[PDB]
Amino acid sequence: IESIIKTATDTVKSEINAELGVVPSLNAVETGATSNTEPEEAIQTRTVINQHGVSETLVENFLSRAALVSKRSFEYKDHTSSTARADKNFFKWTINTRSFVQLRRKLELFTYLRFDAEITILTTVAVNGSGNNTYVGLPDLTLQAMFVPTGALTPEKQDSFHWQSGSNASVFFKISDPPARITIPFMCINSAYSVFYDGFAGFEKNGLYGINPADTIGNLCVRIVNEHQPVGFTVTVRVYMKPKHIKAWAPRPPRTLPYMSIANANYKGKERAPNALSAIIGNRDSVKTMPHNIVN
Amino acid sequence: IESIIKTATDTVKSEINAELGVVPSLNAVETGATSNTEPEEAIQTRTVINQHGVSETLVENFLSRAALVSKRSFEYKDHTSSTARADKNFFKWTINTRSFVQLRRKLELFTYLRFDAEITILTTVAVNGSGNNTYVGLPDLTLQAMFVPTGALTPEKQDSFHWQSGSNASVFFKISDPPARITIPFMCINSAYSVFYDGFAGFEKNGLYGINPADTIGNLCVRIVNEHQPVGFTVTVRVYMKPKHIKAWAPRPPRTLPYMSIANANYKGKERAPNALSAIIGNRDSVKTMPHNIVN
Amino acid sequence: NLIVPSESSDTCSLIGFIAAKDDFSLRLMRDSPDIGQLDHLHAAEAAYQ
Amino acid sequence: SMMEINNTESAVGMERLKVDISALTDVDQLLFNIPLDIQLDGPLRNTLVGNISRYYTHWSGSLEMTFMFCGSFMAAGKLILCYTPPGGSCPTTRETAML
Amino acid sequence: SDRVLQLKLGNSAIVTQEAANYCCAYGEWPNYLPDHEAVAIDKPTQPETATDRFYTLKSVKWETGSTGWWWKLPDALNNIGMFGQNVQHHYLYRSGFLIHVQCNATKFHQGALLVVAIPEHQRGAHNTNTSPGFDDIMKGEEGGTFNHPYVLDDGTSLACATIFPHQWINLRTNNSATIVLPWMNAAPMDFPLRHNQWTLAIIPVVPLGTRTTSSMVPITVSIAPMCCEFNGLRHAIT
Amino acid sequence: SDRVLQLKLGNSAIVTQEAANYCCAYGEWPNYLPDHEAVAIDKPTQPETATDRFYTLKSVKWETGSTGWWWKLPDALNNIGMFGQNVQHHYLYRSGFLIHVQCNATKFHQGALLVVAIPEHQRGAHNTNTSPGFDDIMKGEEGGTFNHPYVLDDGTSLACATIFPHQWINLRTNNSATIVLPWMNAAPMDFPLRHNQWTLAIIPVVPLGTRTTSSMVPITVSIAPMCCEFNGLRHAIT
Amino acid sequence: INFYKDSYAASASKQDFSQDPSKFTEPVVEGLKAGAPVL
Amino acid sequence: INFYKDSYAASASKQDFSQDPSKFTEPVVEGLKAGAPVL
Repeated sequence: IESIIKTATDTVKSEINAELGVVPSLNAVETGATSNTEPEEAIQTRTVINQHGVSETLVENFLSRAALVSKRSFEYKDHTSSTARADKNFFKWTINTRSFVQLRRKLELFTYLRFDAEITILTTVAVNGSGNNTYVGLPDLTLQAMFVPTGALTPEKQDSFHWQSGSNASVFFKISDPPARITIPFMCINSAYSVFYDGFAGFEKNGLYGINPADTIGNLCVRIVNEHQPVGFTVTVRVYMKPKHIKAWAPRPPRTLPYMSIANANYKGKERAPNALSAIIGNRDSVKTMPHNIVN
Repeated sequence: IESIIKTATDTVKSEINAELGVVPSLNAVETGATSNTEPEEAIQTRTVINQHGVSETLVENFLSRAALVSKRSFEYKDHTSSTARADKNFFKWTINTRSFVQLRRKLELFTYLRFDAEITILTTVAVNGSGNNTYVGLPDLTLQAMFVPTGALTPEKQDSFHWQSGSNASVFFKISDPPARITIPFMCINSAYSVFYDGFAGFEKNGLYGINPADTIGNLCVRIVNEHQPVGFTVTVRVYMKPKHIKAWAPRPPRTLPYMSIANANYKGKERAPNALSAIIGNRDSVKTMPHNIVN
Repeated sequence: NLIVPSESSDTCSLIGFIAAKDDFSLRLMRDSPDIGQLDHLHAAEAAYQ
Repeated sequence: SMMEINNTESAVGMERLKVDISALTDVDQLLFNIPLDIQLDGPLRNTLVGNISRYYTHWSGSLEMTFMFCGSFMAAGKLILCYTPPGGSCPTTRETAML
Repeated sequence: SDRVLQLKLGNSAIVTQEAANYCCAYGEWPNYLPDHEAVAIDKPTQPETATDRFYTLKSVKWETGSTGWWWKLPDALNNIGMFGQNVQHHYLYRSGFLIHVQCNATKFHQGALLVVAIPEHQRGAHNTNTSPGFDDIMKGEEGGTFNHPYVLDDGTSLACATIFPHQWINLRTNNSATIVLPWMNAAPMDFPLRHNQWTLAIIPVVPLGTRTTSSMVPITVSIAPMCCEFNGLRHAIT
Repeated sequence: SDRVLQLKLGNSAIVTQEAANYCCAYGEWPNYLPDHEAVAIDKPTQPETATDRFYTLKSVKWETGSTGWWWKLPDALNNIGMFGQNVQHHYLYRSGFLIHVQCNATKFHQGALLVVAIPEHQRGAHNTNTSPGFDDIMKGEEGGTFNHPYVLDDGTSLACATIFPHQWINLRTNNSATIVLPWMNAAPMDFPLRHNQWTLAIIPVVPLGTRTTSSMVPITVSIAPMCCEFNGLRHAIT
Repeated sequence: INFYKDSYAASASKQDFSQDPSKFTEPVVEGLKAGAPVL
Repeated sequence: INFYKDSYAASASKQDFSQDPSKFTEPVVEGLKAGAPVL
């Protein structure tokens, strides 16, 4: 039944029981219900007034933490002789929560999630080695982070006119300023994000499995506004996400085997236990062997 | 008896006393009580209205001061050819209050303590000598301080994935910003920290004596977020602790002999007085010798 | 003892489950040791292309 | 959630999630034991309570262990399950564990 | 309704799904010694859950030629746990008991055990004028076996043993028996090392039989002292 | 009036005709653990008179060069009588203490003993970085002696030891000291075999002296646990 | 402190202490009484 | 000024002026009156 729970439940003292027809310790697992055997019915207890709070396990508290979701390093320099695949003073990132495993596993503890997302961008800069074998100092550069909806037109170069950002939300920030922060609303076309999706997002048979683009927040396009300096630098941008105003539905078995890809739940497991395909828990000598037995 | 004391007690005027059976100046130390002889009963006094405040000796005021608890210097550079024991752009510190003696002695004036801990982190940087015999300037670096519970997984390298900090509290701060500050709650599994512990924290006989890990706040893992510069620097991080919301129980004899270790109360004493094992107070010629006698 | 007739299986299995009661509580959240990575996952780079 | 009591070599996959019991010809024999540390690796780690709790450092409260017998209808037997509070070695005889 | 039963005392609990009610000896329930019947004037110690809990004895094997088994109280419990320690440190003891006898078998097995609590079971020897010795009577936790269960080892009849508090474990019907014993003595308190108020006797009136594959069929006894109190504290003697 | 005192607990009684009041540590009295502070949920056992009684330790001899003696609680009592048995059979223990230290001499003798109960007396070693070992700390009923009573064996001062509950036995004034100790711990209950809440220290601040014919002058310690309760029953471990 | 015009900009909401474990622990149409046999 | 949601984040509390020195100075079961001999 629904009730407001702020502290752990109290224990009431209990006496001897010798009653026919009453077996609180016996249960029927086959029904799918969890055993209702209380400590008062299993042993003789005292009275305990429990003042232990339960607020730290609140779903909001459990998930509302800034977790690293993106890390991208790129060279800030003249990119005339750079390869096509290189990030020429700017990068684009399709936003996802599946690249860093701690937050991914925490989110995947649930089937459905609804939250707004606080986004924090932290920038660091270093002077390139083997480009100029000397140090002069770190410039205070200005960066532009533009939100572009998934599939929409992204900038093709650092000085592209697409950065004019007529309607796209853009944030300009300096390396010397505190990390930039913006709140993105819950943007799913459905009432909740689908953490897991058992289907195909296309009307033909060649669409991606387990991927619902309605659950992709969008694209983040980050550029250095400053034109290049005579010497080269390496700029690393870290994007952190913190869910807030969270609602969660249908908890799931936690991930055990290591993640393989950000696109699927494919599994291989470790070579040996723990967290191997044939053995999740580490082995002991026998079911009669106590691993950390106290011996005096 | 319990009473609210804000100022020192007043003195009342007194007259001559020649009463049989009344000896206020005589006491019995053997009972363990402190003498109750008032100045009014020992001499003839005047009336004095005492307005002297007592607030500066309040336990809260006595202990709620930012005291240095940790100081760690490490090189910020390319650590490819560095030794294993060296701090390669990051360090880990098991939090304790026993390394710097002023705060340690103040805390050890009590048997039990309960407080939240304000933590302030101050960073300084210098250009390495004998590495590059020149000065170019001081970079404005970003540092990450991650709280890791005692015994839990700590990062093994500067760019380790463990720094992603899915659930661990992490603070990012710049050298140019004011010193970072966070409040850690009273985290002991008991109702109070045990400043002294007369026991062993293990169920076998080889556990550490006098160490209760329930009284260890945790581990602080500090890294430079920036990748290394072409030249080397020396970065010094100082951690200061200030107890607050303090409750104190069972005051103790103050430490006299110099501390030897942060792990025990082992003592050796100075070679000679003062604060020597066989003589705490410095010597005088005789019990009839006045050390600083006024002679005119 | 475990006593079965000849027609039944002579070896029988037990399944053990564990749960916490409602007097149970947790404190001092920390990163789970049960998951970790030493490298970027597959297709993580493709999100930047 | 299911305990992995049979966390031994030669027990592969699903076989780790059940404990086999046979007819014995000596009385009061031990069948198995379970360590109760929900922080280290062990039979309780890959459970809902274990997995959620390992996201935290401090824990309090009572636990419940439920055992379902999956033999035939004709199978009969009596077992004894004992929790021993810490301080000494794990009991290896019934007359000690029943205390 | 009357087939399932849970007994919970102290930190111990037993469940049975094939019980047949349970017996309260002479319609009584154990209780502490009241002031109007007390003799010893020192304040007694009442350990409650430390001693009033189920202690399980070593199981014995039901065989084809088994004659029966017996245990004497409090002698069988005199060296077990906190009950044993309290007995060894105190001159005077008083308590009742809750006895639970367990024996299961298949639906193809047959057998009938009389589980009888005999008050003051003064044993006799066979074919001699010499009285039974201390070692013949005082067997401790292991207990003993009947030499001639037909005459209850005392020249009386097994057929008339039903006058005493008792149940039957009939394998086709039930797999456990439960008997509640109050304090039964001429004196309010007694020295626990020299006198035995009760004797639990398990006698196979109908022998164990089957034609399936044979298995070991043990009989297990769990005894919980009740309303334990002790007087006359001194050094342990055992 | 304040010179004679009778202490009666359980079956034990002590009389003194030369007491000097008696000390209640921090103005408190021992009590059972209340429900609003309890943690362990099992029903505790409260042996009352079986454990809350005076146990007398082995006397020690006051000599001219004596440095002092110490005992640790509950370690000194952990193998004595029903208190010891309850400690050995239970994971958790809780109690206070009533300490009575006895030392008499003639009116021609002089001497002064500080009898101080130190909470959490974490001992230190002398002239080494190695922490004291298990055997250095855990001495049982025999107890130990001070290596450097001037610094209380912990780098602090003996002169400031009066901040702790204490009495003095001054031979010209009194022949006994009495201290009442409540439960003193960060946790409501503790494992009695690994942590010691209290340390009784008897330190001869003024050495024994006389010019009459010398006689052995012993010091005797009697400790009565108070409001004993135990949790977590299991097999004895000791 | 929230001076923004959009409600989703607000800080987190850690005040929802309502629980219903029975939707996961006892999802049976016929409730199970304590002591009484389940079957 | 405390806009944080956790009470332990607040500044220090230097308002507790209650004292009871007798728990350290006179921990005797029988109180000692002024002037009257202790013994």
